[PDB]
Amino acid sequence: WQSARELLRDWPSQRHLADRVQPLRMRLSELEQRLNNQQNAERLLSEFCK
Amino acid sequence: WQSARELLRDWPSQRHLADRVQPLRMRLSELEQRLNNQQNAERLLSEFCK
Amino acid sequence: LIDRVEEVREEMDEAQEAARFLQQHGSALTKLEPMVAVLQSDPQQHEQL
Repeated sequence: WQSARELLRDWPSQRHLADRVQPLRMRLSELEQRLNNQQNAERLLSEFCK
Repeated sequence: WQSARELLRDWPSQRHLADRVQPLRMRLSELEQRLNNQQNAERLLSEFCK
Repeated sequence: LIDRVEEVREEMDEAQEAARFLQQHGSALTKLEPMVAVLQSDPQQHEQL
């Protein structure tokens, strides 16, 4: 009974957090471009400074 | 009975998403600063076009 | 042209209202959850039952 109650308490949260996938895909794509530009700037800085 | 069940269905979701206010605050701060930079670049682009 | 600052602000409104409602009725909801089943049985209806 307690495990069934705990499972039915988890189910609401499981659905709401599973819905977070698409918003995070756009965040991942944007953050990936940011890292690319950080590495381009660091590389270009290092080559010019050399 | 049905209204109590519906409340006990919604309340766990309310508790689960209430903690996201701070993650949303930092998300909106970065996103609005990004939109200011987008607006600045659009203005400077449109200014140079002519 | 993402314009998602409005969506994030709607998520904040819903989340701040959820937090405000949690502060307003958390004690009532926690006292209701251990004996919700009683609501299916009303004193006069128990005789008709």
